[PDB]
Amino acid sequence: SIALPAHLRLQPIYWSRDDVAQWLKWAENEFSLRPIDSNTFEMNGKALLLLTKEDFRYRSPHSGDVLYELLQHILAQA
Repeated sequence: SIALPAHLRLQPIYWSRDDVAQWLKWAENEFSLRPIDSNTFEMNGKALLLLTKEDFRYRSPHSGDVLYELLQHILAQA
């Protein structure tokens, strides 16, 4: 199964700008994604939630849609 590390176990809506950077750092190792600059999503979880799939793909051509589905999958948790 796909379980978030203990430090990020809260609903994304509550992630701070630094939780976002920490989720990107984790996803990259966990999922073997391309290197993704940490200052790529300079925003918090609330703002992260407004972005479309197209937007994620804009910020990251390679990882883009994977980071999006991971987030959707996380939202469907609880």
